[PDB]
Amino acid sequence: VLESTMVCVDNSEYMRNGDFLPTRLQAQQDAVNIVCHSKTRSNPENNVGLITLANDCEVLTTLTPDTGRILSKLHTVQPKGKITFCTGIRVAHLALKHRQGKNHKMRIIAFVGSPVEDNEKDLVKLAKRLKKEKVNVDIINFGEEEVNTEKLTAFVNTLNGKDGTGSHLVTVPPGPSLADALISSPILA
Amino acid sequence: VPGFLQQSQNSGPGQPAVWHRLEELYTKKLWHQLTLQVLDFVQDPCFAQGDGLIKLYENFISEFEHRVNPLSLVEIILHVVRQMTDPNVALTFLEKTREKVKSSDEAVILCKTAIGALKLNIGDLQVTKETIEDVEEMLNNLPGVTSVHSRFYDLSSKYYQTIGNHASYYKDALRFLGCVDIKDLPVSEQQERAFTLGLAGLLGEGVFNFGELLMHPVLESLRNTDRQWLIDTLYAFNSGNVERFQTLKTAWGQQPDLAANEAQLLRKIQLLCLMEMTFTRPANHRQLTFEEIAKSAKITVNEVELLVMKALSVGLVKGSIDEVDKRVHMTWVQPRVLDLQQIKGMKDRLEFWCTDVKSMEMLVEHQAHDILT
Amino acid sequence: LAVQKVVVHPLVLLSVVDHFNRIGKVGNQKRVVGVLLGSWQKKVLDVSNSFAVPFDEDDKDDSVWFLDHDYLENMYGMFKKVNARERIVGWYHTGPKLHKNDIAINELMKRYCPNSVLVIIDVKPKDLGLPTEAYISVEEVHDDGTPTSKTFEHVTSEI
Amino acid sequence: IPKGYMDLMPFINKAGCECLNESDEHGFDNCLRKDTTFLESDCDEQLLITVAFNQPVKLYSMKFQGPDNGQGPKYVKIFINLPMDFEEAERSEPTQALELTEDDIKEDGIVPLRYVKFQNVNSVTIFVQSNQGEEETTRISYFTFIGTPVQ
Repeated sequence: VLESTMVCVDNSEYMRNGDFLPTRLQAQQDAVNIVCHSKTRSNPENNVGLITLANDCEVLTTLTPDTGRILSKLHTVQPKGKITFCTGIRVAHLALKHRQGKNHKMRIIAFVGSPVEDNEKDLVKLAKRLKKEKVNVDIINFGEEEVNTEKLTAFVNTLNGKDGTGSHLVTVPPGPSLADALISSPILA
Repeated sequence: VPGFLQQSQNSGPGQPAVWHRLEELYTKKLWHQLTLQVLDFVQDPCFAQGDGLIKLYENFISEFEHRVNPLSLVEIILHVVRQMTDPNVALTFLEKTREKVKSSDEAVILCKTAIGALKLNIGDLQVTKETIEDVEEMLNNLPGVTSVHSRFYDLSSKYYQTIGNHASYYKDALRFLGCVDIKDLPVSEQQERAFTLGLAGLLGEGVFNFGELLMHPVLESLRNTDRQWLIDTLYAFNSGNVERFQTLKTAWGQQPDLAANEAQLLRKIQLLCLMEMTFTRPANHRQLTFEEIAKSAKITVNEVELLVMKALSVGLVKGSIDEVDKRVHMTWVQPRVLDLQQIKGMKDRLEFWCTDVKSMEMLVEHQAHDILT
Repeated sequence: LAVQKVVVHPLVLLSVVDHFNRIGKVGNQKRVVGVLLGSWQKKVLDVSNSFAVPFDEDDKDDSVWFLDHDYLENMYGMFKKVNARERIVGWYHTGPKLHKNDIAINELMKRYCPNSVLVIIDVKPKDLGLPTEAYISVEEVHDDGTPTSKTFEHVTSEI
Repeated sequence: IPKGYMDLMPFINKAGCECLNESDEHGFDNCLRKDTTFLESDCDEQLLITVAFNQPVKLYSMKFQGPDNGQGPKYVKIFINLPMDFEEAERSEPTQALELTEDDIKEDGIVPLRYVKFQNVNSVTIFVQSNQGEEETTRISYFTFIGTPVQ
């Protein structure tokens, strides 16, 4: 569909772990490569952009109908600092509001690879603002899903609502590659 | 190779359950998440003194050092080197440790700060400066304040204390208390660090802004202590009260550092007494006689002239000396810390000043109304 | 410092006002941020053109803010083709005063110009002062011991 | 439709007319339709419509109908060609703030528009600040703009 997406990559300290072969940062680099390519082939007018989820969120690349520059930016992404999921979505939301084409649909890809350290109330109010603005964020719950399975559940359930099918909470158990679970995931479907 | 972990699984220096949690992280390859567990274990409250933790390096952490945060890798070694006591081989431990952590500049700072701390112990002061002149240069390049800033200033302040430079110790020990939260430090560390900083301020060269020091929250730890006399002494220097300083000599004379340099201390408070006379008096009556300077600073009239030279040369005060009339024409003083009440008085001067400007603004507007554009 | 005086040309003021009047339309009435273009002559800046950049921030949180830096590069090249002698000298924003997040924005702009000069251009017609307030980022070294921080130092501005 | 001004519903881009805070079961597609299906909201009765036109178009009048159960609109703020976050509608300048009365919101009432301010309208957003019966949600009908293309 004609939608504009932003990938919420993670570059926290926990991305150095080898839980996902070979490194969670390297695992997400392949994963971003697949989601960024997948959106391009759905419609050539698709816009993709990259945002980091570091100690302070940094917009590495805004929406652009290019794929190589997205992987060009993720190459230099080094693990440093802590996840800030609260501000990352809003900053990614801000870039979505300033898209090149207003006819496109909202979309955010979130790579949570570190625990979300806020009260459930803050996540709940964040979802309602996205739902009011018809903003869909597909979150991948790899990494620390043993503790993030409940906070993100409040996110998608409040955002998607009853019969939502707009944002998915795909949680990949640790394995060979999280990208191999993305092609079967409803995110690329 | 992980047999050492398996060896400590059943019969280990630490709690076998603790190793089991650490074991699970290695199979799960939670490479960073183990460091927090490892950091919780390197400061082991049971066998920190036992020499079993040096082998923890070559057996355990040297294997996964290639993919751990360089900054987190270094301070984990600091307590590893704490267990060892051989000075010379500790360097080659850290020079090798220095090399591996090269991508992260902050990691280099901690490594060079570590070698300076052990080398200051051995008394090779000359090469400590060469390190300290190099780590200081790098730390400016790193933006903001980081967790390695505090350990450097602690080493840097401890360096100047050995040489005897109270002035740079005062400057560097202020940075330390500005780079860590006051509440976190122990009260005993708080009391000791505040005292030596206040001691350095009196003994420092060019340290005349005692009002800012007086408000340092570290000094509030000395309110009820037996070392309260330092705070009273610092009150005298800020107020330029040489009479209080001589009265308090029964207290500060007991400290070896202050007593040994009493002549230097008496010169500083005499200079501060000069500023107090100038600051207190209004700008209309800033012509101090030699008698007032002689009487207030407890000096002979013939030594008044030399006292004003030091104040004028350093820059504490500005003015000129009229030797024929035995009078000093004071035109400027170093601005000092004001209380809330004096700030209220300063604003009250602004109200009068504002009215005067507005009065002629309406005067020129009214008189020159025809030609005003 | 590195900047002695900033000369802001009337085209920039009209452009900044037009930026505010076209973004601050029925949409909202926040501050708008653009990119300043000009030349360097000895130590006096010569701000002479500007273009708008997409920008947004949160009313409550100051750390949440977006600036389309890719848009910055694309239009700079667009402007460089017409006038090569006019390089990026800083950014502007129509906020009546400074904001807590300008020091972060200047860091983003510092990549395109190391001595970036922020000029606050008040769209409201102030009666007595110039609408421009030119600031440059400096590293204030406090003597109380508080760690060195990035601050804005005022630079005298002239139209 | 009034003489000389056509119903502009076919003129608009159906694929490109977005809605904000819309319940999934009844959406924008059912809103433009003449049939019984409505556009209810989920978060609150407060709701923000966005309508982007294919070609420049003038809006003479609108038929923003709602059921008379109370869920129909009672406060409509219309915005033209914005360069809207549910807080702007709280504090901004609408092109023509409209208190859609019960006569206006029924199946037959049409709402006059300030034809002066509605001349070059490439995209229009209509906001429902408040409904008639102070209910939790709202409901709409075939919201269509009556007018002529700019040409």
